[PDB]
Amino acid sequence: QLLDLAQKHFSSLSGTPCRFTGSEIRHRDDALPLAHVAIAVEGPGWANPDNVPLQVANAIIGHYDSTYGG
Amino acid sequence: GREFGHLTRMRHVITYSLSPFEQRAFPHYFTKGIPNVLRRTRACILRVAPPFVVFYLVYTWGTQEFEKSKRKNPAAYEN
Repeated sequence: QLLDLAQKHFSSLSGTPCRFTGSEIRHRDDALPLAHVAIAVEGPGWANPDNVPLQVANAIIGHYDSTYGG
Repeated sequence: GREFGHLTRMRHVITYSLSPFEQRAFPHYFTKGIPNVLRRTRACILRVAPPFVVFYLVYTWGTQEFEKSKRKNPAAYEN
């Protein structure tokens, strides 16, 4: 059903590897109550298998919030 | 007391940096360094050198005058 609907409606339709740079941006603003920090490294692409173990690695580091009961 | 975190209050200042492994340790060392050295030398040569030039003049005169003093005086041995 979806395929025939697409053929009905969507038939009338038309037929740069980025460079990771180690750097920093510091927006110093002492008026803000809390400091936000985000630190990253060059990761893999979507098709790279290494995405699977790396997520596991992140799962080991985990996440925390002040409202967590753990 | 004196630690990063409470030294001063600064707002709305954005700083951009680069990894030391992404940049050259000697960027334009001579193309821009040499003109900069000349600028710094020119700004200071008329405030540092003149006092030392006076010392050299005094040093030369003192050395010469001391030599002349030890030299024989012909008039003293006249008659």
